[PDB]
Amino acid sequence: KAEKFYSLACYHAQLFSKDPNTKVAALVIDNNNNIASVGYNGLPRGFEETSDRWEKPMKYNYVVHAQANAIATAARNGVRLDGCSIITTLFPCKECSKLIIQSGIRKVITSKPCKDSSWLESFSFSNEMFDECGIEVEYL
Amino acid sequence: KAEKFYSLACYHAQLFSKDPNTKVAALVIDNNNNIASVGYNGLPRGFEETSDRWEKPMKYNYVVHAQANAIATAARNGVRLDGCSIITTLFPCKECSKLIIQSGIRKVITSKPCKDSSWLESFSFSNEMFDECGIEVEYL
Amino acid sequence: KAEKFYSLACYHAQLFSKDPNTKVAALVIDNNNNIASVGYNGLPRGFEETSDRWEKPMKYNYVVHAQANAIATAARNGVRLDGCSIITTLFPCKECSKLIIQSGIRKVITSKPCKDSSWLESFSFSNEMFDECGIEVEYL
Amino acid sequence: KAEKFYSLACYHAQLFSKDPNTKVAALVIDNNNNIASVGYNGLPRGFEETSDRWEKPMKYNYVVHAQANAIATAARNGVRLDGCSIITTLFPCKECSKLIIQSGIRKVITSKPCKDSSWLESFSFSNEMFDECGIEVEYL
Amino acid sequence: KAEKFYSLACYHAQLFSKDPNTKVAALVIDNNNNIASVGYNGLPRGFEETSDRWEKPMKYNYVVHAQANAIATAARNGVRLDGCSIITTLFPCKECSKLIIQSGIRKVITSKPCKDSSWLESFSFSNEMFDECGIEVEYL
Amino acid sequence: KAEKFYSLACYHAQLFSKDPNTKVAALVIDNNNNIASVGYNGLPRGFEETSDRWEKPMKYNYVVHAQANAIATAARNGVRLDGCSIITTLFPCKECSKLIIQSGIRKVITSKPCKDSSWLESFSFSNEMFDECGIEVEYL
Ligand SMILES: Cc1cn([C@H]2C[C@H](O)[C@@H](COP(=O)(O)OP(=O)(O)OP(=O)(O)O)O2)c(=O)[nH]c1=O
Ligand SMILES: Cc1cn([C@H]2C[C@H](O)[C@@H](COP(=O)(O)OP(=O)(O)OP(=O)(O)O)O2)c(=O)[nH]c1=O
Ligand SMILES: Cc1cn([C@H]2C[C@H](O)[C@@H](COP(=O)(O)OP(=O)(O)OP(=O)(O)O)O2)c(=O)[nH]c1=O
Ligand SMILES: Cc1cn([C@H]2C[C@H](O)[C@@H](COP(=O)(O)OP(=O)(O)OP(=O)(O)O)O2)c(=O)[nH]c1=O
Ligand SMILES: Cc1cn([C@H]2C[C@H](O)[C@@H](COP(=O)(O)OP(=O)(O)OP(=O)(O)O)O2)c(=O)[nH]c1=O
Ligand SMILES: Cc1cn([C@H]2C[C@H](O)[C@@H](COP(=O)(O)OP(=O)(O)OP(=O)(O)O)O2)c(=O)[nH]c1=O
Ligand SMILES: Cc1cn([C@H]2C[C@H](O)[C@@H](COP(=O)(O)O)O2)c(=O)[nH]c1=O
Ligand SMILES: Cc1cn([C@H]2C[C@H](O)[C@@H](COP(=O)(O)O)O2)c(=O)[nH]c1=O
Ligand SMILES: Cc1cn([C@H]2C[C@H](O)[C@@H](COP(=O)(O)O)O2)c(=O)[nH]c1=O
Ligand SMILES: Cc1cn([C@H]2C[C@H](O)[C@@H](COP(=O)(O)O)O2)c(=O)[nH]c1=O
Ligand SMILES: Cc1cn([C@H]2C[C@H](O)[C@@H](COP(=O)(O)O)O2)c(=O)[nH]c1=O
Ligand SMILES: Cc1cn([C@H]2C[C@H](O)[C@@H](COP(=O)(O)O)O2)c(=O)[nH]c1=O
Ligand SMILES: [Mg+2]
Ligand SMILES: [Mg+2]
Ligand SMILES: [Mg+2]
Ligand SMILES: [Mg+2]
Ligand SMILES: [Mg+2]
Ligand SMILES: [Mg+2]
Ligand SMILES: [Zn+2]
Ligand SMILES: [Zn+2]
Ligand SMILES: [Zn+2]
Ligand SMILES: [Zn+2]
Ligand SMILES: [Zn+2]
Ligand SMILES: [Zn+2]
Repeated sequence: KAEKFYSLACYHAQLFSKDPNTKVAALVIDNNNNIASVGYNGLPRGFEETSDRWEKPMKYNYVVHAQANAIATAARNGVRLDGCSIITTLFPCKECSKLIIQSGIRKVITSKPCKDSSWLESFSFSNEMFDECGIEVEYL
Repeated sequence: KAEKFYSLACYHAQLFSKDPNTKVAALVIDNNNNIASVGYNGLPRGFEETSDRWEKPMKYNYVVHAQANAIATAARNGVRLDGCSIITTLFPCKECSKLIIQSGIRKVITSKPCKDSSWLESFSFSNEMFDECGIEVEYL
Repeated sequence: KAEKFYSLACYHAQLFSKDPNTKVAALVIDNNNNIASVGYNGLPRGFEETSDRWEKPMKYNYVVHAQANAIATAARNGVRLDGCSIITTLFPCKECSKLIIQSGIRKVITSKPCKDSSWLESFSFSNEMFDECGIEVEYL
Repeated sequence: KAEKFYSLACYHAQLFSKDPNTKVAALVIDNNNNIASVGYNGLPRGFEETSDRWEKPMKYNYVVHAQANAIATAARNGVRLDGCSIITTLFPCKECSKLIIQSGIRKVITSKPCKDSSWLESFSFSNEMFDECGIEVEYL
Repeated sequence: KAEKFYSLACYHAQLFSKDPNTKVAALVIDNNNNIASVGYNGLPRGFEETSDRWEKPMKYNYVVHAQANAIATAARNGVRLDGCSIITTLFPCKECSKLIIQSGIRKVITSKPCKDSSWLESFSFSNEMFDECGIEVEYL
Repeated sequence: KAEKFYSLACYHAQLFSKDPNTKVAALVIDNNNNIASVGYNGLPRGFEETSDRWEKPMKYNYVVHAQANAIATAARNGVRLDGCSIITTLFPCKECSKLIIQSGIRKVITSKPCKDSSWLESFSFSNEMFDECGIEVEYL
């Protein structure tokens, strides 16, 4: 079932993300296997999504990461994430890892990141916080 | 009443924030003047808060901004932030401004930032997004 | 966006439904485009899903329709469906149409059923109730 | 207390059900003895309740069973039924038994059905599913 | 329908209230005619209900009014009473009228009190607050 | 942390209570240290707060105690108080103690009342109910 939700997350990113280079999605799943929240990378709701705003490097001033978006969207909708799992198409960055912990998510399910030395430091900080704060990491 | 909640936010930061240099808090207030969520700057819940982890520059690897924390805490608790106002002791950074929009908060109430040219760019991006996405900014 | 959610519904049915002949799913979507509930056709939760129980005609004694399941699952989870839309891979039967009305769903989005005279009566009753009770039907 | 709620269910059916032959009601009660949801047999909300539509056999095209209605009404209102008990004036049919399981109700309290051979098969299927899926049946 | 709910309230009081002299109940009904909360007069939950504690005048040290109980029970269960109506077997006392206003209830439905000069002052204060604060009073 | 919330309660009363003699506030805090509800002593919402209505003895006809207000406000907002703690600037009166029990609050945190023989009876009844019903009292 974890793999089926991961497959759905991949499809979500392909269908909904407007990023022209890299589409990312995350599903927050509760203990009854209900989809509590969905995030995908994008610009803020209602912000005019011009071609110029989605080019690099300009898009980084406006874009929201998928996992951050899943959490912020749950706050908007008033959906409780404490105890849930997050199934994401990309292992979280350092800042999203903090928000994952703060939202009460207890488990991250994703694929193993490709070896990239520029991300080793960030990856190490995320896993240090996850290990200490009780967040399980499961790689498909 | 906005000023009374801002006063309470200042007291919240002084009482609860462990940052040795700068304490920050934010109250998310609904349309019935109920406190929907509180954030303050800090390390993730349960992360060992050693002296070394709170020193600069190391603390930036672990710290969560107050306004981000208010939103992530609402997602943990399942509290609906759509339509609420956020009363904060510090005008939000560019990334927290994105999360504020995504959480459905409609209004930011704070004090006017001091002139700081290193923050002009960030301040301009936050206000560009707020203006376009319908977030009112009110300075006390 | 309606077509993207319909595509996801089709994928949901293919991934999760255990019916060996016909897989059905339905997504209940709220006015902020959040997935409030998912249903797919299946046997009751925890009921032993033997090969014999999934054969015809025996499976009809135990199977739950996808749209009924979406509504019953929302009641289990305490998710409010009033005002939502249901995007389904199959136009609802007469009994599911009643439950759709009772759950407060205001709109059915699906594909146009193929001409089948054995279902004309049922289809006519569903649309009579939908028309009178204020449920919009939209065909992709 | 179970008998007092059953008495109230009987009164609910007599007061609210428009069926001219048989009035049915069900109360879904949580573990704090709060009434989470009420169902009674009837036509869909807002459907014109003409004399012709309530005659037999025409009414079966439009009527909703009380226990199904209790569950669909909870989905409309966003009331969590997981772990609740359902106190009903009539033992559930095969289809309502499926929905009871799917809604997370853990216990059915009613009176013992009168001997009726035409319902033996249905009664046997309901109890087979209840026994296997963990639903307790208590007869007053 | 208001009269049918009032009839149910009377039955609730007769079935559940342990007061040996006067049994009182109140139903808080939302705009979809769902029973949001029930109160009846009684001693606090789990307090040993001895014969001595239910005698007069001792019982007044421990008893909770039905309408107060309906509101406190909703707070325990987390049920939103804003905009609801309260259907009560007895017109509220001065203190319960305050709590009714504070809970967001917008309408009181009951029977007309019998002429009792010892209650004229209290009745006048309740209606002064109701009139000014926007609470409609409807007598059956 | 209990003392920090008590300090905030004192500030809440000073900022928001309009009583010219004695300002009272109470914070209901959940097990994640989120502020579930706030009460302070005052007149009903929207009632014209004239100088005459706030004088003694007239104000007692209209005023609501802080702890009662915290509970009634939670019912208005639909916030679950079961299992929470109430941190109050004043030990509850006999009637508020009943409502505290009925709302599911499990713990009262306040300062020790000053010796006042006119309140001994009331204080004794509150503590008798708290002891029997499982409410812990903690004095700072
Ligand atoms: C609906 C939805 C949006 N989001 C995020 C993605 C984007 O950053 C932002 C808005 O999504 P968009 O798909 O951009 O939607 P929009 O409301 O901006 O409308 P439009 O199609 O006209 O652009 O919110 C989620 O993370 N989860 C959701 O379920
Ligand atoms: C309780 C609470 C915490 N937070 C944030 C602040 C911190 O970053 C984090 C945890 O707060 P801390 O005060 O650090 O609490 P803790 O659970 O880590 O316990 P301890 O006192 O032993 O350290 O969550 C909020 O933003 N709002 C809240 O209401
Ligand atoms: C999780 C889930 C289940 N259902 C329905 C489908 C089935 O009829 C029933 C249970 O789904 P199943 O996929 O059968 O899951 P299960 O809990 O029975 O476990 P197992 O995999 O061991 O069989 O609930 C939904 O409609 N929506 C949902 O989101
Ligand atoms: C209010 C309510 C309705 N129902 C069901 C019964 C019916 O099938 C349907 C609507 O109930 P009805 O009593 O028919 O109410 P209505 O909204 O159709 O209005 P009218 O009196 O003009 O007919 O919903 C419940 O199961 N539980 C409830 O609490
Ligand atoms: C269940 C319930 C209780 N109450 C009130 C009535 C009483 O004052 C108090 C508890 O109700 P009681 O009927 O006394 O129940 P209890 O939990 O004390 O158990 P026992 O039967 O052993 O005495 O809560 C409501 O107002 N509404 C409700 O829905
Ligand atoms: C907002 C709020 C009010 N209350 C109580 C205090 C008062 O008795 C009542 C209303 O509070 P007031 O501060 O009087 O507010 P109001 O809505 O009457 O507006 P105004 O300032 O014009 O008078 O509700 C709480 O207990 N908690 C809360 O969080
Ligand atoms: C690194 C990272 C990027 N993203 C988003 C930001 C951008 O929209 C996109 C990456 O764009 P890029 O591949 O052109 O650099 O993916 C996430 O959602 N999460 C992450 O962890
Ligand atoms: C800039 C900024 C900092 N903070 C936090 C991060 C740090 O804990 C602290 C600033 O530390 P510093 O003053 O030593 O740089 O304030 C916020 O919460 N929000 C903000 O917008
Ligand atoms: C007709 C219908 C069937 N179904 C389910 C029941 C069965 O599991 C399956 C149909 O099986 P069949 O194609 O072998 O008859 O689809 C629905 O979920 N909704 C419907 O409206
Ligand atoms: C068999 C059954 C019927 N009903 C309803 C449907 C009809 O409105 C009524 C039975 O009508 P009848 O007695 O004329 O056949 O009771 C239920 O609510 N639940 C059941 O389990
Ligand atoms: C006056 C009043 C009494 N009651 C309760 C308190 C007692 O249990 C009972 C009255 O008892 P009595 O008739 O012996 O005086 O009714 C309410 O619930 N609401 C009210 O408004
Ligand atoms: C005794 C008591 C008073 N109060 C309020 C009622 C009045 O507004 C105020 C007391 O006014 P006083 O000090 O002039 O008598 O405090 C509470 O909120 N809780 C209590 O337990
Ligand atoms: Mg957009
Ligand atoms: Mg900490
Ligand atoms: Mg199964
Ligand atoms: Mg009707
Ligand atoms: Mg009792
Ligand atoms: Mg006022
Ligand atoms: Zn990230
Ligand atoms: Zn920030
Ligand atoms: Zn169907
Ligand atoms: Zn049935
Ligand atoms: Zn009263
Ligand atoms: Zn009091």
